[PDB]
Amino acid sequence: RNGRDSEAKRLGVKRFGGESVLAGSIIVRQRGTKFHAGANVGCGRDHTLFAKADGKVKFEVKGPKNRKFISIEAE
Amino acid sequence: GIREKIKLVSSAGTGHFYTTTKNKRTKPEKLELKKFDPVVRQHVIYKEAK
Amino acid sequence: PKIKTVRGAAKRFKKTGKGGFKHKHANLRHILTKKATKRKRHLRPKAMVSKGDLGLVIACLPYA
Amino acid sequence: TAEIRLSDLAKVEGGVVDLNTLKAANIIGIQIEFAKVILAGEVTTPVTVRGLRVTKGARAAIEAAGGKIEE
RNA sequence: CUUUAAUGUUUGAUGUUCUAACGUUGACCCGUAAUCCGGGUUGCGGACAGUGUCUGGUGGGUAGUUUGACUGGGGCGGUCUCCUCCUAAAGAGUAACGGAGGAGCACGAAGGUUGGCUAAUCCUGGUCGGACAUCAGGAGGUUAGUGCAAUGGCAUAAGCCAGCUUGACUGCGAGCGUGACGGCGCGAGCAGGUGCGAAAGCAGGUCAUAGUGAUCCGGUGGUUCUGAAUGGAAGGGCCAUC
RNA sequence: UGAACUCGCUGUGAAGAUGCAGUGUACCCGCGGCAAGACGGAAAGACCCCGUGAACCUUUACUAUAGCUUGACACUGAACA
RNA sequence: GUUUAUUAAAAACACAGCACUGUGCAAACACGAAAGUGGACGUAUACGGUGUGACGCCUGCCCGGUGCCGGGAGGUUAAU
RNA sequence: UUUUGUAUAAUGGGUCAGCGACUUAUAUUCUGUAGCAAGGUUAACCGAAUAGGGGAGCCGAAGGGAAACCGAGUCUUAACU
Repeated sequence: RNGRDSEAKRLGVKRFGGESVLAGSIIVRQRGTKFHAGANVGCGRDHTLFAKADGKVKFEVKGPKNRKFISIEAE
Repeated sequence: GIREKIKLVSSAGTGHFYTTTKNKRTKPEKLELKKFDPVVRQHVIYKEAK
Repeated sequence: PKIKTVRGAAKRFKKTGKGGFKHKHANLRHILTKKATKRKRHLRPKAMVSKGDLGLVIACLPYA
Repeated sequence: TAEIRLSDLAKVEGGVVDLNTLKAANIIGIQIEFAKVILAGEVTTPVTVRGLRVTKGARAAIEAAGGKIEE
């Protein structure tokens, strides 16, 4: 009665830290919020993280809950 | 699919219409939502129609 | 005898300046209430034929 | 319908262009009934077109050359 | 007009009679030493029967064909598309008739915005009331909840309540993810016109991931785009949609 | 009937060796017999499966049709109720 | 008695008998696009089809279904 | 030869000689080469004729749009940073 499965949705991180990206590029594909959008990063209705400006993507930790954020530095 | 589909016709003279779905028995009342009309470029009341 | 062009293809692709072919997206015929307006808007404009299928297309209609 | 290049526009008959004799000039074809003039460049001798359509480029070209447009 | 009755009219179903069509594998005569056939005379049937065209029913009597794949041989059983986790070896992807579960919806609000609030489970007290209803205080700190299975997320709450509303809006969309392709997903920003808020701002449906079906052939509405001599229309085309 | 200067055994090997490895045995060549082997000869397996193969047969499989049957019109008319 | 000439001669087939059913004769039925033949130079004590299978004792119950026969109120229903 | 894999006990061949399997026509695309060049080339046919005539026609230099139509722009849109 088993044997059913769903086709893989290829989630994960598409651009890693220190990598220059163009505006509108997708940085992370996620179901919930693994990472929270920081400066120059927007969160889509799908929780996808996209860059609102050209720069290098950076990871860090903020907030009382030690959550992980993604930001873009214009450099 | 017990919920069926309808058509909303703009009250204005233009024939532009929207489409949506609703449950007749639960809410048999008509729908008078105000929506944008591209032909006249104004927000007008759309009356539900067959 | 001269090659016979596939009539079905001739009604679905046109030659362009650089030898490419344009077509219409195959999702805007019926069952449109459930489709989002964004998806319908994107399918409206014509699209260029992909390279993978370009070889098949040119074979079907070698006269256009 | 066909489009007539500005280059060959002066190759029909002296400096007069008309719907007739284009088929004789053999630049459009016997069956072609309508006709339009397109900007092709390299036009020197002034020409006159009767019954043709000369949108903007060839119109400026012939006018600078010394041609005229009439219906 | 409701309700009646003469004459004339269109008549059609039905019944009776007649014969001149037609039938006669009835009789007699002739062609003709001929059980064929034809002609004549007569008898019996008779506008039937029978035949042609059209049409409904019946019709394996006959004919042309179909009757899937996976598969630890085949058959039987089960499965076939989509979603969650595991297998999957810390990017992505990754098979088995491998181990567990779901979906073919729902909602004009459960959507948008503004404002406000913050659970489960226990302890003490208290009419019915008792393990478990509601009330007050405390412990606890998300073990709750999130329209629906699972995973991930969510206190700025994505959870709960209320006000006002229709942005579940139209034309686009740089730039990306994803697939062999068809295709699918994300999207700041621009124009027009709206909603909420004092305002900055938010809103192109729903916490996200299933709720879906290509093309062809057709239906409905709009648009002089076309409309085969011309003026129209039919029919196509485009847009919306079934 | 591929060609042969055509032994036994144990093992290896596309998994049952006259032909490979190791080892043992055996002068060369006939004739009469036996039939264990040469997966011996004969027959592009009838079994099983595959082919979007074929052919026949079956039926309340599909679509047709001969035949049978219904009506309309025609050949087909005339008088009465 | 008959049968798989060439691996099966049998319990199979046929059989006299029995029953059902069709047929009024231009018979049913069969072979034929049709004419015309067979049935039959016969006509119900005859002919065709079907099942059973000498003879003896028998052959029970069921008409829903599928066929067949008869009826007809109402419904549905082509061409025209 | 066929196979993941053959001395295989998988298939084929007794031997020799002869014959025996990627061709042809007409179109289209690409490459090489030759001619001409914003031009290139003729088909049928005519022709004391592989010459020479014949330029009907085809391909190309301009595309965009379903189309009207527009035009180095065009379509999309009321209109495009």
